[PDB]
Amino acid sequence: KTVVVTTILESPYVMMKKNHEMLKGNERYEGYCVDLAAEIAKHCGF
Repeated sequence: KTVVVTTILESPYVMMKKNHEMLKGNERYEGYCVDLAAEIAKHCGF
């Protein structure tokens, strides 16, 4: 089950990347929580 991570658009936690229109998936977003997500997912394995 590719986990569903919900988050809110609030700088600088989760923001729309510069060229977000030319990107898709998780690459569209950037911020504190965006990085925190990858870290949590790495230690929890998912």
